[PDB]
Amino acid sequence: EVLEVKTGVDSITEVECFLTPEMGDPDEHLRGFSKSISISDTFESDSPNRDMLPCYSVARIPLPNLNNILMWEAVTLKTEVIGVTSLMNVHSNGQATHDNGAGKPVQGTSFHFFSVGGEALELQGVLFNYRTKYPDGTIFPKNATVQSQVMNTEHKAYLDKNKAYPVECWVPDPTRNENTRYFGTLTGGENVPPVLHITNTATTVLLDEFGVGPLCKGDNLYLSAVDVCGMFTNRSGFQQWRGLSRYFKVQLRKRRVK
Amino acid sequence: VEVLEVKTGVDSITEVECFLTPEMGDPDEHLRGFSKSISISDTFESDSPNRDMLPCYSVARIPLPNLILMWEAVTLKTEVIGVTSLMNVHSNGQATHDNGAGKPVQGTSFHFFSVGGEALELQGVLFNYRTKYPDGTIFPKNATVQSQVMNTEHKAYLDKNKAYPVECWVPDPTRNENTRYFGTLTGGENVPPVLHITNTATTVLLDEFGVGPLCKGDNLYLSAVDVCGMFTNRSGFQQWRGLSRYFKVQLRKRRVK
Amino acid sequence: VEVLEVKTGVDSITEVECFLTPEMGDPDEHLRGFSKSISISDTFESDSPNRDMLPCYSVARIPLPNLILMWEAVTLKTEVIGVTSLMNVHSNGQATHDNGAGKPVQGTSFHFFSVGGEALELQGVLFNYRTKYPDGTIFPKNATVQSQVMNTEHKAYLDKNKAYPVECWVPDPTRNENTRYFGTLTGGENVPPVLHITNTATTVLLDEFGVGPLCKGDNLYLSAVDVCGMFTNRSGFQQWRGLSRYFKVQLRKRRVK
Amino acid sequence: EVLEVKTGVDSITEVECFLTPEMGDPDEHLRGFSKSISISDTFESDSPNRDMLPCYSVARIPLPNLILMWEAVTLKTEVIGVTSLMNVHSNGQATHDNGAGKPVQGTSFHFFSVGGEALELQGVLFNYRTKYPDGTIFPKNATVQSQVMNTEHKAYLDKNKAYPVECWVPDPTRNENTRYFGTLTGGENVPPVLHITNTATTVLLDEFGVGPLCKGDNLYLSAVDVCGMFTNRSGFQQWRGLSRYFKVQLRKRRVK
Amino acid sequence: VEVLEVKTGVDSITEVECFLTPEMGDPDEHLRGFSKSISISDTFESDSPNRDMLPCYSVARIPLPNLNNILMWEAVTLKTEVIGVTSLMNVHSNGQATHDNGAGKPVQGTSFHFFSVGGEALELQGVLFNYRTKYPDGTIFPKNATVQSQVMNTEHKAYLDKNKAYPVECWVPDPTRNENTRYFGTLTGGENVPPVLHITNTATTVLLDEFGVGPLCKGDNLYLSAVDVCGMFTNRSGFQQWRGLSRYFKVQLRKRRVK
Ligand SMILES: CC(=O)N[C@@H]1[C@@H](O)[C@H](O[C@@H]2O[C@H](CO[C@]3(C(=O)O)C[C@H](O)[C@@H](NC(C)=O)[C@H]([C@H](O)[C@H](O)CO)O3)[C@H](O)[C@H](O)[C@H]2O)[C@@H](CO)O[C@H]1O
Repeated sequence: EVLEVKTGVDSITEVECFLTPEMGDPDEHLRGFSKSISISDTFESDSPNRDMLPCYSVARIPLPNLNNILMWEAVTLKTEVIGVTSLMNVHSNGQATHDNGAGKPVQGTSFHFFSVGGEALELQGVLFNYRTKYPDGTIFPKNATVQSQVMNTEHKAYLDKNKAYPVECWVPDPTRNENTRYFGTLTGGENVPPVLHITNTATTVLLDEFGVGPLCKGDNLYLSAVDVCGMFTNRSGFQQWRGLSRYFKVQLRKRRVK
Repeated sequence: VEVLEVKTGVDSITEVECFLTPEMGDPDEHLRGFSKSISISDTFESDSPNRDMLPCYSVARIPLPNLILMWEAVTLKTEVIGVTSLMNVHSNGQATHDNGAGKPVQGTSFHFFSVGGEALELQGVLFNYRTKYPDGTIFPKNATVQSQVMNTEHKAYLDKNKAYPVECWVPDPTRNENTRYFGTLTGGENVPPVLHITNTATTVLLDEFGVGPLCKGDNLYLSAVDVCGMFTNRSGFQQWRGLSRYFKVQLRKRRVK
Repeated sequence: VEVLEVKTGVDSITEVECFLTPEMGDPDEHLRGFSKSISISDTFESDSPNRDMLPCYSVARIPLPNLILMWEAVTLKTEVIGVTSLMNVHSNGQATHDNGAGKPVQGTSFHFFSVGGEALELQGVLFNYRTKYPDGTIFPKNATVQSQVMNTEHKAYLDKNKAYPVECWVPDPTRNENTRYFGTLTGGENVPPVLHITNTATTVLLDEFGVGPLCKGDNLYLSAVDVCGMFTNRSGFQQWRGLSRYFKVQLRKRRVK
Repeated sequence: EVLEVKTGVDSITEVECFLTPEMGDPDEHLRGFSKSISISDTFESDSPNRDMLPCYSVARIPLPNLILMWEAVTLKTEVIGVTSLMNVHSNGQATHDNGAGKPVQGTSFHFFSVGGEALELQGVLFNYRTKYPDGTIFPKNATVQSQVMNTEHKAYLDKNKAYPVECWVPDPTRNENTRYFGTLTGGENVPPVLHITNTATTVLLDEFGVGPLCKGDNLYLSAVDVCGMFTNRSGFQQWRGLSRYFKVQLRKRRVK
Repeated sequence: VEVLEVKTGVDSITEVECFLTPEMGDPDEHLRGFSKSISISDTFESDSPNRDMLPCYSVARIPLPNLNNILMWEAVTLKTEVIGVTSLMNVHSNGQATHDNGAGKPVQGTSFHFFSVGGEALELQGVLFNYRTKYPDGTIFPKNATVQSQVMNTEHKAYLDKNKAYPVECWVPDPTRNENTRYFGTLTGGENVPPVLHITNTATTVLLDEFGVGPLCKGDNLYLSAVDVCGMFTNRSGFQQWRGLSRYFKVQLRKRRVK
């Protein structure tokens, strides 16, 4: 039960940070990239390596202790993808688009996703191929059945660990997440162009239809993201996912609850 | 029905929340959510699709708490479930070029949902009136060449799962007064899927008189199609790929005469 | 006419609901909704399309209850009927690559509709003024080279079905005071059809003075074109494919002097 | 000094007309097309022929003789003949074996303006060493700076079939007494997207509630509607343009 | 800075109007507005771009009427426009024919369109596609790069305080700073991406923040920044060059008292 907002100078606070992408980081020079993608011979034999799998990013940000029951209420978000212009590097071991041409820029399938919540993002598992063998060191839908290719309600989890939950197996659970606001776009196809807007003049309001934002349990704010921008194609044609960091600025206020 | 006032009080509202699985054809025990690979007849006359190559409309009839009062559907939140699964470009796909990743799901899509107080009303329209639709499907009967544009004989209710093929039926715009429907067809073999997800978006189901669908016999009807595109295998064979759809509907008690 | 007050009361409103079938050329008894395969002239000057290769504007004139009072058209709901039929990619199509599904309908599209209290007024514009338009169609006569850009002699009324070729005529923006019209041409050979359906969208037909089309002689005129794109067969021959359009119009009685 | 609007029966008027495109008109049969486009052998030798260069269209429309001035308040406009681009049977290049002709497509520029005096132009050159042909009005004394901004290149759109589209844009440092709108969509496979309706009005009033004030009782209308390129059987490409409809409502306004 | 009332009166508003020229690299005396042709390194380690192959941010510091009570000029509105959009219709100047007998391939592919108005220099954060890229002499670039610089390294902070210097590909606006600037940009990537460029003199952007305050011009200087890489020009032989265009700015300012 939600009561009144506290006012006064001490009543507001602000969280500011960035979440780095977790694309797989196949070697010490390739932070922000995945391993080159290879294709299994069959559905049965799909067995991606961990460094080939982009994962959800998450940060748990402690807020000023509030231990009347008060909670921090997240009200507004400003967010931005950081380093969008890095994708103009078309002179770095890329594949020429045509004889004597510049390198093929990063493109193809993208997923841009962010959420703000008063607890961990709740996830539902959905598998493209239920017979995929997910690698050690990732957290993936377990006891998969063919029904996992459409909906298996056993696959419930919390986004509670960084570089662990592969993007391709998990989505926000729309049956839960009442105390989180999430937003995402998947743009598919191998040739889709990245379209990335930046400005410091856009704010998202996080209040629901009753004027209540995410309420931070135990004084923690949960920020989550995925920004798979597309694939980089190298000179020999191997393709790697490329990700970028996401900025978050969230304003919170103190709210009394019963 | 003459529509009178809304009931208030804590008992006066209820909520339905569920998901509808897609019915893309399910050609074997490992391929739920996919169709059979798509083949092409040599002529219009010989068009004879397998049942498991034809995606169908999904429908769920949701019983509501027993109630002259009727449940009125006011708001919908909906969402395609599992959008990220289409990032699996490593599973038996066709490389886009030498050493490349697999071609992702792409091509013709149909995304559709409806909320109604009775079954969705369908009108039959055939691409090719001589198509032979297979046993187990419910399809436009006594088809003529006029069925390729409009034959008013082809009326039906979406009253059964895995039955009504997507390609030969649409919502009947001459009926459906007690239903709200929304759909988009995006055609072309290279169309990129564009799938948005959020829990912050609500659709209001009220018509221009402030009246939502009224649930006859205390049943709410949900229907959906989410054909996302085609998956292309190593050999170039293509299968429709679908995803489940979440519905959350809020309803209120309304008195009627 | 001075336009005076709207009449109220039970008798004072009416509704029209119908569908217009597309007129794409209909080359044989099995191919309603399709044009003949398109062939290309050997030279610019020898362009001579056959009648069954030329999509035409559709038009219906709808009698209203007999009534100075005039029926005033206030709102429109409209929808393309049978959007899902374009998922038939298994019927005499051209494979998009080896073992692939059929190339779906795509390419140049024109979706157009109008509602008026008299016939839609047309202005003729020709791609090529030396085109020989075929007998049985109504086309810009006495064409000159100016007809490729603007020849004000080419005026007509859309007063006949299966007659006015889409490629020759557009709504005349210098006239049509008593009609509301809306169209989109999307050109290019691979453009993807994007077709939205819903029963929740209404267009208001009133002008800036709050006045809708006034139906002369108690007739309402509906017009449409819905060339969705081209179908490509196995051998690569291409034909226009069209679909029917639904109209629901609400009208009220208006007094006039 | 703008004062009040005059009301009453006599105080409004309306202009209605069509501007034809000026695409180059390479022969007596080819009104609305350019000459087939050829490509120079090098950058320094770029020398387009006149009939290969689309130009800005302009009409100066006399208004009822009137201190009062006609003030332009609203505009309805659209491209005339959009359906003509469905002719894919007229000696085009087949998209594939047995296919229909390739439709008009590729780079487009759609532009219109309404002003109480001639549109003011600023010159910018893709390649300052382009020799523009006799019979066109082009930026003079071009330098390498003309490729980005050379403020010497100022002109008025005061003549039809004369100012090449590729050389000139509206001058954003001027045109206080004009409203202009344009979109360039570039790329050889760009599909035309053309909307028509008689239900859309553009308001021409500025933030102070004042529209273009017509000097000398003349209204200036300008347009470009390069819809794309038509590809002939043999691969040669010509710009194709279409006419634009204008309807402008004007009201009498007192001025000091 | 405690922001107080706006001054009114005839002498209390002013206007700045100008154009920023693009800085694409200018590889020779005939190629203002173009980059050098793009070449591709065989490894990430060996990426060493020449200066004239690297587009850079444009910046102008515009002196305002002197105000030295403390008054500061406050930027309130912006009109802006890319100048010369129609130049991209030159498909006849030694381009690569799209097909036999066809016109020249128009400028297309990756674009970045960006503008900012601030009361002090735009603040930048460095991000690198490839941390081992060696940026050339005469450019100002992220120093002491590490592999973390490919995603976020907070050491890479700078001010856009010099023209023809800050390469577009390694710097973005720093979202943790820029309180006294309003910035807007769009990256559209992909080699076949069609330029879509709108021009009009009827559009205005309001520069006021959620509290009604616009950029306050420190030292009576207005900072304008821009990038307008429109795509690439492909010549006959297939070599590709970036092509940019100038940007118009008209900014209205008012006098604002501060404590
Ligand atoms: C009947 C036919 O299309 N024949 C082809 C020849 O045209 C072609 O030889 C080229 O012809 C050129 C001039 O002819 C055209 C053209 O550019 O192709 C013919 C077009 O139909 C015509 N288009 C229109 C709308 O009128 C076009 C136009 O008038 C001008 O381009 C205006 O600039 O002219 C020219 O002489 C070339 O040098 C010549 O190669 C041959 C070989 O490609 O194939 C024939 O089948």
